[PDB]
Amino acid sequence: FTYGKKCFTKEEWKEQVAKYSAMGELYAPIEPTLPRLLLNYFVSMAYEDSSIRMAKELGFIRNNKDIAVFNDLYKIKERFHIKHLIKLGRINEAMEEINSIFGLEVLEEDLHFKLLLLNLIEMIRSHHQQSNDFILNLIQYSQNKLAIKASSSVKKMQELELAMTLLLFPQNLYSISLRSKIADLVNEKLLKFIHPRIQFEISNNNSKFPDLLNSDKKIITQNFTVYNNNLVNGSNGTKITHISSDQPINEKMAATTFHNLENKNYWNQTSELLGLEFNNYYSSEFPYEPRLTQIMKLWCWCENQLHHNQIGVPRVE
Amino acid sequence: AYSLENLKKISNSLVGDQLAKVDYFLAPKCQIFQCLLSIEQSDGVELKNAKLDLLYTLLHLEPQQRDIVGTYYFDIVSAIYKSMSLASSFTKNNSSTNYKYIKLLNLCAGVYPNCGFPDLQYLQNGFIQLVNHKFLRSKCKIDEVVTIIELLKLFLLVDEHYQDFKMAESLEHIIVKISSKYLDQISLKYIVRLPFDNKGVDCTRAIPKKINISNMYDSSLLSLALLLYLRYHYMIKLRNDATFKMFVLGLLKSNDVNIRCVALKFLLQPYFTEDKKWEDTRTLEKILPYLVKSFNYDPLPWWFDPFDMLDSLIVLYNEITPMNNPVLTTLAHTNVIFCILSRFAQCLSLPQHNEATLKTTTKFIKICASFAASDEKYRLLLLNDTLLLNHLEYGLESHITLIQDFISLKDEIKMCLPPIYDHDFVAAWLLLLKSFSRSVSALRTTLKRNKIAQLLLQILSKTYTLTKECYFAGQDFMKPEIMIMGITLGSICNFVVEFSNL
Amino acid sequence: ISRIFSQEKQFDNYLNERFIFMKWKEKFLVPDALLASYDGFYYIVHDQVTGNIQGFYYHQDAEKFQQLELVPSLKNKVESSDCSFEFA
Amino acid sequence: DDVDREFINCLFPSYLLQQPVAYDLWILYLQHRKLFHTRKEIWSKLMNLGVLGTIQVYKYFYPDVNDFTLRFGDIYKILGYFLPSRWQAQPNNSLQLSQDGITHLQPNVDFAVTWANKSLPDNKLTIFYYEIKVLSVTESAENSNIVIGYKLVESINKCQKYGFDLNVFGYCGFDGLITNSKEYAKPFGRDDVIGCGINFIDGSIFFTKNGIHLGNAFTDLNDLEFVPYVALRPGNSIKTNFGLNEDFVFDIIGYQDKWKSLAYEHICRKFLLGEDNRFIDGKLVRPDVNNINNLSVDDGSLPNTLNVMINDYLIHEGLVDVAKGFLKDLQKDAESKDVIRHNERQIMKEERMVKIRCALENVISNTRAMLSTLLEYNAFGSTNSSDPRYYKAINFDEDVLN
Repeated sequence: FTYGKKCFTKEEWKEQVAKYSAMGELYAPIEPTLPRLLLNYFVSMAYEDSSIRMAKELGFIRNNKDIAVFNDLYKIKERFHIKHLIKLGRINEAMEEINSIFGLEVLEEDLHFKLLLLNLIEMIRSHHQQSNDFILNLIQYSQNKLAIKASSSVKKMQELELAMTLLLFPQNLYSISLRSKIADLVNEKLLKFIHPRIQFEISNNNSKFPDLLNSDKKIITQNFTVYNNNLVNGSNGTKITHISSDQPINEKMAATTFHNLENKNYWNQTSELLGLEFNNYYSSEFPYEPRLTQIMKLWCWCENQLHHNQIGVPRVE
Repeated sequence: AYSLENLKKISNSLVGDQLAKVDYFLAPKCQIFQCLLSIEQSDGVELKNAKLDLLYTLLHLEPQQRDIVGTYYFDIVSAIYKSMSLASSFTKNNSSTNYKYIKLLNLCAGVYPNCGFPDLQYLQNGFIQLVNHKFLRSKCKIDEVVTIIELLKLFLLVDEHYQDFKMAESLEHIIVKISSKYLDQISLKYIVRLPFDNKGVDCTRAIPKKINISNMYDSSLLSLALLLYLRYHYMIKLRNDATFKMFVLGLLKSNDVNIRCVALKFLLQPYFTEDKKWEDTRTLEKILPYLVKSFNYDPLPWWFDPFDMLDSLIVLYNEITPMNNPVLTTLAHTNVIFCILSRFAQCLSLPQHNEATLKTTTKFIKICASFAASDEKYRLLLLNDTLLLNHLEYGLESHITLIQDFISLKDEIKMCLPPIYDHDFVAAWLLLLKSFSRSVSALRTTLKRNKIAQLLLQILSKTYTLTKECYFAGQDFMKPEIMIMGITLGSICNFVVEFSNL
Repeated sequence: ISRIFSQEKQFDNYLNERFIFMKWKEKFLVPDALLASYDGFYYIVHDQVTGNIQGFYYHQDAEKFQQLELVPSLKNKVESSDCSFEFA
Repeated sequence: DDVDREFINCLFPSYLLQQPVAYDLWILYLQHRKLFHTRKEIWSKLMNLGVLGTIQVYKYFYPDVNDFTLRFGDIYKILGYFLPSRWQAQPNNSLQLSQDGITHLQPNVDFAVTWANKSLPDNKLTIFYYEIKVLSVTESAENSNIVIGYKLVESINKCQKYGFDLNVFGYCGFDGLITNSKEYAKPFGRDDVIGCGINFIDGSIFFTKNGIHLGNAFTDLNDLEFVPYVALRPGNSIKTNFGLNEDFVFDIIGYQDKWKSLAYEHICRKFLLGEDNRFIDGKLVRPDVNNINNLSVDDGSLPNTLNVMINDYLIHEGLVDVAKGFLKDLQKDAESKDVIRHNERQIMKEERMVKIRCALENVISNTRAMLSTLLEYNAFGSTNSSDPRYYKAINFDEDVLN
């Protein structure tokens, strides 16, 4: 077995790498954007000392007041504390600082179920590892704190049922990586929540600090939008569908006032009921992750796609 | 006696869970509500913020939970509108208390939109002073900006002379201040068929490139301010400037849905208000593909309905020039009308229905009746289907049975009463019946059925005896009935012409 | 064929011309539609000043050039009164 | 600087500059950069050289911002362009074309057929699009004897007699029906902008009418070469837009943005690599496995390898204090212990070497190189030759690094 389409040796691969490196340098064998990517990785992962030292070396931090202003802007210490408490198992304290520092709007408007479930698993593991009253309290907490959230969705009820079935005993749910995954999702949500304040304080207050999440050239949106094509457009043809039912609709069922918003999203629900899945992941959800992880994802994907298509390339050593 | 730490602990313990605040409402521990509603002017700012935060957290209830609680929730909402006097001291308070107060007012107007708000004028004056003194002079903080955004959101929810002029001036100043930063991204390379001038821009179907507002607060402020400016400015410029028209035409291709929708609302307003504006069909041809694309977006704002705007344009061109409709001809060539009719036939054949499906079907029936109001082609194309008239008779029969059932139980019920749930459905069906009856061939061949005539007469008699007998139900119950009487009499006066068989 | 259409493109308003050309087609039966020898159509010329109608009847599987030659029907009262109707 | 950017946006189409083909256009501009070297001066210089003038004048829109705030408040032959830019003149003199070859095209009954200047390479670009506009009609108003589309490059008399042959993928205006068909669309008449485009991700040919996307006509058309093609009966004429002079009607940029976002969603949503283990006897050998790279976020191997590379880069650049801070932060966060020990050994070795007197950039450069190598060798999508090819939608330097 050998590669059929092409088999690069070292010299011609180095020639191609040098050619495209020259192209990237003219666009920008060194990359001028790597320190900025490192600073973005340090800040976005909530590392205290390395981010301050990198910002000092790159020429932004000059005083202790500037250190305080930077840590206030990007909220590195608070986010690191929340991530540490989520990973350790002090979940209630984690929502306590989330509601205290960041406001209550973060929790009132998908990670609340995850935090409650992780608290339930931690409490069950603490009860099992180290009897009627405690079990009754755990059952009451499970049936009261997350009843509506589990009854709202089918996958929510399935996850709650799986956790309850695993509770009555003496691997992913018992794994410690789930806490780190929930902490990373919480950190990404927190950064996405506080991005507009950073934008306003950079722009209006004329701060010398940069915007590490989004450059001024690219576009970004606060909201998430799904574009559903083949719904109302001209890409269907010049044919007309006919009615295929003869059953009636009713059988298958000085003071200032304000508008009534009851049943104003009828069209979205109906169209949900009535090369695909176009949305705006690039401009709403892509820029709120560490960029170096995206680059390694691209590198692994490209390596596997080249290995699949019978093309042999030397790897990085 | 409740302190700051106690209120902080109560606020921390009530996040997420909805049963605990229901317990707080139901229990006789509700004396805190009095402390929650006695906002003294001498109270501390931290205490005021904690009280407003607890008031916001307690009223954030699911509709099932607010159905469990009952009239006490609405009593607390009404007492919030009547007891607290933070609106009179709007200019005296700091920005955080004002922001939390307007947020609470937004929640209260969202849950209980019927009772009156007696302090709108103070809020309007505070908004005018806040945008004239702090925002326009680049002397605004974060909290003041979010307070302005919340005030714009609250002012958009009002149903509805010098204060109107002041509001129009302030909104125009906001639009001019925000839009002047991104005015340099307008770029269009065109050809005039007869160099740095702007002559002949309104002769091509092309529009300038996508204009993106990077700042999110600026985009929100521009969208809300331009919507209220559209509400205001005809009573009292920016419409006639070519540069602003090109700016909005470039804003049509943006990424934010709110920006695209407010641009569509801005560009299509002169067609319904200005005189001799409907002759400008090139602008209509430039605009319409983006409206068709605006049908296809999943999160849509509450102030934008593409069905209403498309129906309004078609009805306008049917009323002005009955023999020539530009919208129908430019939608027929581009395969859109066949998609609309197919979606109508799919909506009429759903196996399971709810209120949302009824509203969607009602909008489809209205737009299909607007298709055939002045064209025989779409009239015969709609009457080619043999199952439409059966569904029309089914809807009329359903309304007759509902009205008769309400009449038969007038003694037990006997005052605000909700209207019958399918008044819009029947009104749209009668609009189709009238549009179909406007042609002689359909009156002599297809609409020959006696069932339609007897159903129309039954609807007329039942509605008249409703207005004669059950007048205790209020005006909200009777206005759709009188509208139904008018539309049924229009259909009847179409069927009673001499050369019709009925 | 192209010449007559090219010359037709510069004509004036057709309602201001004395003669009106049109086509007639029978749709169905008048007393009862349900209870077909009208598959052709009429080429009709109408003169407005004297108000009379001439024409031909065309069908592929029929005889050709059948004439019409209509005239207005005189009434028994020179004084005339007007009724009206309007589709709503 | 900004002058080069202004010139390259004023010379080339905007949607072509957001694809991975933009590297070739940048190289072409920089080779002949001596000809050219606040945008009003640049536009005036480009008009003096000539990009904004013909004979119909090539106008340009320039806003007035200060007044608004006051009242209220052939060069393409020289460069080396390799994409279609004009119609080709037939040697038999059966057509009337303008000097620029795009503004007018009128035949001088049999169809007069012609194709474009150049062909479209399969392995170089993602989306191509061009528009025509009917200027005159020789029947009904909404009925024109024009066939417009693409033609396979390896019958001409058959094209002149009938309008099309078996190798033409196009749209016919006399019946509103595609060539080798079906209810697809409707006939177009006078003053109608009809656009034709090809998508090399999924490999489909689509048509647009007055800014409305009419759907995909032909599918599964990858690994092929196409040329624009038009056939006209005498009496009617078209005006062609390839994007170089004026702005399009469609909004093809939104189409490209949607496909790029879909591709980005599909892709992005021990701890030492060592030497290459597949070098035996000096040649590469294929392992009998499914993948060669088995790193993932969910297993923690990818962050560990990334942290090792970051530490090695920081030490290699002479930033030992920053590496010490990163190691301290990694200790504070806590196979991570092995990463901690390896990093600590690296700072100890660097301190020993400094007392006695990379891999990240390789990852970036190799990522760009393998993206381009995937692009130019026509790789399959996932398994079959009909799946979409998402690597065509990635501009690595303009969408990831900046």
